[PDB]
Amino acid sequence: QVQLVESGGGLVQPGGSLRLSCAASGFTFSSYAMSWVRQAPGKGLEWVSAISGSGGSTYYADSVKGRFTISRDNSKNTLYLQMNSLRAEDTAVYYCARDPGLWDYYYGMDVWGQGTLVTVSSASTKGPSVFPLAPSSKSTSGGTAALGCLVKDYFPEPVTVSWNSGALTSSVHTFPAVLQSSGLYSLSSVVTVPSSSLGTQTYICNVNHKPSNTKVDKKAEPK
Amino acid sequence: ALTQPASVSGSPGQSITISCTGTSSDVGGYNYVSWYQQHPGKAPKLMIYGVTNRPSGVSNRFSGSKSGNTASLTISGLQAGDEADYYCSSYTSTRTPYVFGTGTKVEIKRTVAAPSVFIFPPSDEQLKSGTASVVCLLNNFYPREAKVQWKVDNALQSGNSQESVTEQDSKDSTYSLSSTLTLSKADYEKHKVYACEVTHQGLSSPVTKSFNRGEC
Ligand SMILES: C[C@]12CC[C@H]3[C@@H](CCC4=CC(=O)CC[C@@]43C)[C@@H]1CC[C@@H]2O
Repeated sequence: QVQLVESGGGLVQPGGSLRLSCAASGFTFSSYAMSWVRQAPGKGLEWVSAISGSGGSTYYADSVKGRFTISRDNSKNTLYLQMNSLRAEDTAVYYCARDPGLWDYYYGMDVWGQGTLVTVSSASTKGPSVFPLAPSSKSTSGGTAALGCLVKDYFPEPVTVSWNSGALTSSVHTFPAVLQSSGLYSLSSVVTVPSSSLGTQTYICNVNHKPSNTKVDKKAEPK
Repeated sequence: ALTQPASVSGSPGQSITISCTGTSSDVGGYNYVSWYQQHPGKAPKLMIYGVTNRPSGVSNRFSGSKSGNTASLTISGLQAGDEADYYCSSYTSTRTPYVFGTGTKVEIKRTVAAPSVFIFPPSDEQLKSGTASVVCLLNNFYPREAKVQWKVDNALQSGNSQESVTEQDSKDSTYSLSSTLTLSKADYEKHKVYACEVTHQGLSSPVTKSFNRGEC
């Protein structure tokens, strides 16, 4: 049950503050240096901070030193990046990770949590509008048809799209979100399917933009 | 960070190598170089620590080494699923206790595959909002290079489109691309033919897909 579960990410105003959490299970959390690593959208991993097993030595990156503070709890098994004074450039997915070095360090992080998105922006949450990309008779691909959903004008990331409640996964392309000059994201999720199936299977995309409580199921269909 | 090539590509069954160039205070003087593999949208995974060590379970296809101030990851018998970003890291004897390298994307080469292309009109639903989106899908092509341009009533469009590409597929090693054309409903309604023209290696000449606004 070896795991790290993160929480606390969100959209935060510039100059603002945020506390990230990272709850440890399945191992003796006190025995290991744990670490915060971040990755800005499209960029590489940036080591941000680290703390000794006992908390007595916490350690920090330059780019972050002024305004960030790492801390920990071995009964609650939880690492924190109380993150204060946030700026736009701290916008990133934040991960925690274990160095498995017991009596010495690996200088290698083996167990990773799943990540939490931190968006530092003064823009507000906005949910998507979801429109079908209907199977269309102006490109009827012999044996394969395409359809999809357009997920337009939302903020912040992320949005999740599934098809027929997770039943349809093979042949799905959900394209990376792109920022419009509107300042809002937009993406499409598509799927290719046999032409023969358009008359036998209904296709519904399920879109969920948790930041804005937008849940939407749209049917993508002929004509 | 530690210097890595932006990208490394090879064909399945190749052995490819990714370098990581540092200084005598890190990769060059100490044996604490680590390598991580990161697939699109997932957490990194530790592939190598201490220059040459593989965590239990990591495929022996991955091996680490160094020479002078350069560590190398060598992936033998390249698989399609080996496509990912790869990061080295190092301890440093400087104020810096730990640093990551700049990362390398591994691309798997495969046969040329022309895009299958589709065009979608704006939905009835959407027009009520005063904006129309017309989408063009370029599906499962290879190599990555593509061009797509928009023609409305035969006139090439400028500055009203954005493109998005998927990461290399883990199973077929292909890419897909969306091109989205944004128009006011008003501008949309005052034209008839909507076309996406695709140019790609795997295709003799451009492929066009279009529809007529108000056609069945
Ligand atoms: C946790 C870690 C090993 C232990 C390192 C840490 C960077 C900072 C650091 C400074 C020290 O003086 C003790 C060890 C620590 C705490 C490293 C970051 C990633 C690596 O796995």
